[PDB]
Amino acid sequence: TTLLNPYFGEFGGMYVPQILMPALNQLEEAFVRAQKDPEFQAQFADLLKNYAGRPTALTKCQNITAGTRTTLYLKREDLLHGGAHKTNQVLGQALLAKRMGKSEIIAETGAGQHGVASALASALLGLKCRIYMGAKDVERQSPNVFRMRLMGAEVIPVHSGSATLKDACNEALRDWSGSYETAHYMLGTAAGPHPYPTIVREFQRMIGEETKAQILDKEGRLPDAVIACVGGGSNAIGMFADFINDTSVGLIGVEPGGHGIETGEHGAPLKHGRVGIYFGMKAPMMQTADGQIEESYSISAGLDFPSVGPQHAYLNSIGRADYVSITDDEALEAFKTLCRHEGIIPALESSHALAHALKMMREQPEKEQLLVVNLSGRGDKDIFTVHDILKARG
Amino acid sequence: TTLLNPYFGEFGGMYVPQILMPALNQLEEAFVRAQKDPEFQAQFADLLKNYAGRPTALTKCQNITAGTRTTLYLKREDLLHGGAHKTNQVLGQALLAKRMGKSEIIAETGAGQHGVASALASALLGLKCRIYMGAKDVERQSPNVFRMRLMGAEVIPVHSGSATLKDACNEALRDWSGSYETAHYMLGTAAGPHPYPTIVREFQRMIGEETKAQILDKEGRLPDAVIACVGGGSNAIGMFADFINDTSVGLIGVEPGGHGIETGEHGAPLKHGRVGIYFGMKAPMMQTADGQIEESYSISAGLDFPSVGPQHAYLNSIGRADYVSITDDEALEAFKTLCRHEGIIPALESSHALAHALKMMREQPEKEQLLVVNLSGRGDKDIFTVHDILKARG
Amino acid sequence: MERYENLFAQLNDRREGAFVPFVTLGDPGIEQSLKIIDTLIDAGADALELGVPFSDPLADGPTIQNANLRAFAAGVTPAQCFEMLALIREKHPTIPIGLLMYANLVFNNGIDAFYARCEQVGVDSVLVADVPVEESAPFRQAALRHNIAPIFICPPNADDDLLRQVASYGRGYTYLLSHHLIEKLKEYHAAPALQGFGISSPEQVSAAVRAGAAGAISGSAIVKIIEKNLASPKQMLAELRSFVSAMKAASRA
Amino acid sequence: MERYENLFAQLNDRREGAFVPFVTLGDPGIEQSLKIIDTLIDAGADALELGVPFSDPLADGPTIQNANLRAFAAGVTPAQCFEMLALIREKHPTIPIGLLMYANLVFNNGIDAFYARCEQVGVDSVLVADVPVEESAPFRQAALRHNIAPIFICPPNADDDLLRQVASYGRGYTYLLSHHLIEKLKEYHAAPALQGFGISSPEQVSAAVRAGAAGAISGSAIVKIIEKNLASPKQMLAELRSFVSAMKAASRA
Ligand SMILES: O=C(NCCOP(=O)(O)O)c1ccc(OC(F)(F)F)cc1
Ligand SMILES: O=C(NCCOP(=O)(O)O)c1ccc(OC(F)(F)F)cc1
Ligand SMILES: O=C(NCCOP(=O)(O)O)c1ccc(OC(F)(F)F)cc1
Ligand SMILES: O=C(NCCOP(=O)(O)O)c1ccc(OC(F)(F)F)cc1
Ligand SMILES: *Cc1c(COP(=O)(O)O)cnc(C)c1O
Ligand SMILES: *Cc1c(COP(=O)(O)O)cnc(C)c1O
Ligand code: NA
Ligand code: NA
Repeated sequence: TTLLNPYFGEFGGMYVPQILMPALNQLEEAFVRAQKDPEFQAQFADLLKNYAGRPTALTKCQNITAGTRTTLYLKREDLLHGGAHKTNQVLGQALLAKRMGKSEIIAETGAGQHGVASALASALLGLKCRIYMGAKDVERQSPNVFRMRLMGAEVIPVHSGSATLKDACNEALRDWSGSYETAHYMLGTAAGPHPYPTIVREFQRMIGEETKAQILDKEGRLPDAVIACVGGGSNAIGMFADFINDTSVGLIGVEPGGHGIETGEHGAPLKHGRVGIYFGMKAPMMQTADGQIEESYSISAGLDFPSVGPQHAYLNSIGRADYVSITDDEALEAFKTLCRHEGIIPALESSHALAHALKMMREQPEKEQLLVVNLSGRGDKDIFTVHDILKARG
Repeated sequence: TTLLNPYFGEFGGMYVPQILMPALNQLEEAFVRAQKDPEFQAQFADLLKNYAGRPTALTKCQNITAGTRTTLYLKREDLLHGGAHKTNQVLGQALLAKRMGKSEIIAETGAGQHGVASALASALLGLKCRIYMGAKDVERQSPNVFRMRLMGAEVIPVHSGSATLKDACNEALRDWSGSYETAHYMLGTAAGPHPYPTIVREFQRMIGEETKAQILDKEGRLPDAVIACVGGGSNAIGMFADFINDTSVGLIGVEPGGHGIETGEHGAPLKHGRVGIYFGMKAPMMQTADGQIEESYSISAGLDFPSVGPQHAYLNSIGRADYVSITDDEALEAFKTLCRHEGIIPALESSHALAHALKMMREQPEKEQLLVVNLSGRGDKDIFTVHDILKARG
Repeated sequence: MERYENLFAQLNDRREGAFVPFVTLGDPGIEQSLKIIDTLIDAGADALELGVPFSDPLADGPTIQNANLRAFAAGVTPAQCFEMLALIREKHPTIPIGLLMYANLVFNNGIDAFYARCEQVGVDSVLVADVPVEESAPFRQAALRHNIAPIFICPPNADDDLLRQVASYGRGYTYLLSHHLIEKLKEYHAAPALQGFGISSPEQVSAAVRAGAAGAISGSAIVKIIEKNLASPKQMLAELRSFVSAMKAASRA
Repeated sequence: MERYENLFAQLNDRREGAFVPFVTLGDPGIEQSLKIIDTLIDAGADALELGVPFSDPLADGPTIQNANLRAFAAGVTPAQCFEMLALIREKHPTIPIGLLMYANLVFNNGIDAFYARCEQVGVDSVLVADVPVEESAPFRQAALRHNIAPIFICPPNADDDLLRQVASYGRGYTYLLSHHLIEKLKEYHAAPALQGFGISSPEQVSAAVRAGAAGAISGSAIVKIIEKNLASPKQMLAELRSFVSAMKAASRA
């Protein structure tokens, strides 16, 4: 039994080996206790404000919407310490780990961003952090690996399987099953077994809460729609959460279309995958007709999660949220457009969300609409990727 | 004649060719007018808040001071849009340019940070930006050059002279002398001819103003000392300004010591240079016994200005502010220490300020002192530099 | 299910424990795997636990991880695994055959359809590694509907509620991960317990039986013999036969 | 100072303008520079404007920028420049010699000491490029104390206040950057005006004199001849002689 519902409709659950259930149950109870503890909330708020830099700005982009009836605001998570929204929830999970009396952190990472976030939170809060990363990703993300080590984290390369994220995830769990008494597994997105989808959403919901307060202050009304990219689903659910009961506000999640849905080389399991059971949850995923898990492709490494958070699959099923996809080229165009017109370099992940907002504006330029795009992170890290591509095309 | 005093004691002035005086006089008048214009102040405040992300946090660093009686706070300019304090003043200067009816911006840059800042401000405010950069720096700062171009700025390599910063400065001025009617020269530090030292200080003083309000709120008293690195002098004077009349607050500026003052390979003209006239001002500078201008060396490219702002030279002369130096190795140690103990990667420039605070703490661990270090920028940009050095030493 | 009941009844009459080896189907190839399995049986295996290659075996250590990789290098698919199972059953009518599965391979084409296929080829039990008792309802229901025993893991620290659940929901045998637990399981009338995890020597088999367990399961130790003799198929079988006969001997009275 | 007064009085009696070439001292080398200067004088130069190599000539275009670089490649220093000046004066007693300086080289070892050195070697005027009239006090005072004429630039858009200042503070000649200005300068009794910047053809020299100016200054045009004939020292002098004689001819009545 559990204190909270592990499911969002048919999606979610706790599909892990029996040996890990005590760890999940312990975590759920600690979370429930922490959420009703004023002291925990005060400490979390203090770190978010004085260390991470919250609240983040809500920037109106007047140049990019010129000539149309679209008003666009960007929620600036790119201004958060670390350069991405990931920082919010790792701070919350780090505090939960300490609440449970743990002094060690286990984390998995693909593009290396969650690894860096986990490392910085652990350094700040005095936790011993060990990070599992696929050997392939370790070689492709030399910068992030060095950042993790600079912050005192132990980085462990994973060669098993395709030597990527999913393989790093499996290795992190194996470790945790035998060390959960003293170590907490800091999952990096709103997915995986309950209670993670719920915990990550709650530790990211300040994104939407601040956005609501800021948009009401600046426009005197709610957005017609809030748009966010969806890799695993944390920044999107963080933005969506506080607006779920505001039925007039559209919730639009953007999955990576890669080279195009029809090419099969994409990362859009929610709308183009098939429900399966993996990563400890029942959710849409990239898989063969046989049931073997595949990989998600995207120009943006941060959106390469072959599945998606269960709450997103649920919100989609009941029609509360709509999900679309944006290709590598559309994301690249949005990236270049924001740089040139607003002086902000967006993460390629976030560029997918912006690209869809630009499409909403351009396709119907006379449609009056107030949109908010969650700028999940900054794109200084993507400069080389964009440069090589542009050059490769002359 | 001028509206404001061009001198700080014997330092400062307007040592430029007669042809450029009208441009300086125009700028001074526009600035004076803008400072008493509530609308200009409101627009500047709006950009700082909703675009740049002000106010920035004041972070207490408890881990790093453990075992001592030092309490250390870091003013988080690293959280400012762009990753450095430079953003504050480029936004102000961009608004001044528009106030004067100009649609073009001319900027000089060495490490490329000011170039990036000028480019982002110009992109946001619809200004045509052209940046002069020494060919040597262009080749060494490929990332920043690409960022500038991504934001629509025209980057012009300068081969004349030592093909570095000082040479880029000269070329920017030549252009301006014949285009000031439609173009504004966005100088990047609190130096150069009047009114720049004054304008840059005023457009950076929110650093100190916020710090004062934040420290009073958190500690109920003023700092025993505020510490900042000094390349040209903008982030330091920005922090110092609001505390100048608070005589109990020490003002400590940190110049780069490079390989060591005794080696001659450093960038500490204020305390180890000789007064001269160059860059349009009378101030301490790196020069031969003959009067030829030399270059400042530092592991941190951002602190390679061979001179220093005139107000700093003045504050030093009357004993209001004290200036010291920190070597490459001391700065590197501070960089590694902040990463590991606070989960913050500081710019190598800022690491010089932190290194001195660490020295104040370590040399007299039982001395009760409340210190604030201006964390002028983030250090993600220095990862490669630090990595290569560490590796080179095994 | 019935095959397990018959096996344990017979073993009890002989006062001996069961020795159950585990191997990945298709490792290192379909043909060699079939030979490996026949050798295990001829050497003394009382029952078999067989794994179907899965892309992400997050419940397996390095040895088994590599077994799956070798199987995949051989192009082994679940469909081919079921063909192998059908043949194994056709060759050996009474030996209990249990599968070690990962949830997605069971859920993929429908849970009911998976267990129906198991019944069709002659499988006796299925242990789904990543399905805790808390999520087992649809799996154990489909298993029972097709006369397949749903196997559950009993952790060494399992509380009383879990012991009662495992005792009530499981059939065939209770998978006990490596005295009190064994006695409690018998008190709640749980399926006979087989100790698994880290069993690699004869003394461990005798110890398990002495502790009250009905037998022991050994996998990594078996698979290690396979991977260390990849270049020598004949020597591989010879060493497998020697290891299994030694392990089975340790279970006899 | 006095040399300029004598020159202009003599030129006025002959109803002609002055042609004043500019070159960087030591470009491309001490010896060749001394020869270049003697050629300029023998060819018809009425006065000379000489630059002392500086590390950052932010008031000079590419041509002069490279002249300084060449001088530095030759190891030319301000001290060597003053030695050259002493010799030039020893060879030519009446030709006015003006220096084009950057403030730091004047301020370096003391402003007063610099002008004293100028007087000692026989220099007649000094134009400090980066010192506007607003900052000129200490410079023009030291200049006058040592009988050196302080030269000031008069921009083509200079307002009335600036014209009055330049007229009052300057001596020797007023440097007019390229009709109304010239008349205003004479009205305020300013030093005779010499037009400079972009003067590269005989017609420009005659035009300047026709506009009321006392003469014209040409630098880049002269220096260009130097850099294009670096590999041919002899041809360099020949072409310099031809250019200067043509330019000087254009100033005669
Ligand atoms: O949380 C995610 N994986 C969960 C795997 O699920 P499970 O191991 O089943 O809980 C996940 C995937 C990538 C990530 O960050 C980054 F891209 F930066 F590497 C963070 C988290
Ligand atoms: O302002 C400074 N130079 C002034 C030169 O003075 P002047 O040209 O005489 O006004 C100056 C130097 C470097 C800079 O930024 C960066 F390091 F990033 F490149 C910004 C400004
Ligand atoms: O049967 C298998 N192991 C056999 C022997 O273990 P070993 O001898 O150590 O390889 C085996 C059975 C269940 C399993 O999933 C979970 F861990 F969740 F229970 C993993 C491996
Ligand atoms: O005398 C020099 N130029 C000579 C001829 O100019 P050109 O013929 O075009 O090289 C000359 C004189 C003053 C000067 O400084 C400042 F610009 F501030 F006035 C720069 C160059
Ligand atoms: C990690 C990352 C994402 C993808 O993860 P979600 O969990 O889907 O938010 C998106 N944007 C940025 C900048 C990221 O670093
Ligand atoms: C530009 C820079 C500096 C040096 O300039 P000042 O004008 O002396 O502040 C210091 N820190 C950072 C992060 C910078 O980018
Ligand atoms: Na995904
Ligand atoms: Na300096």
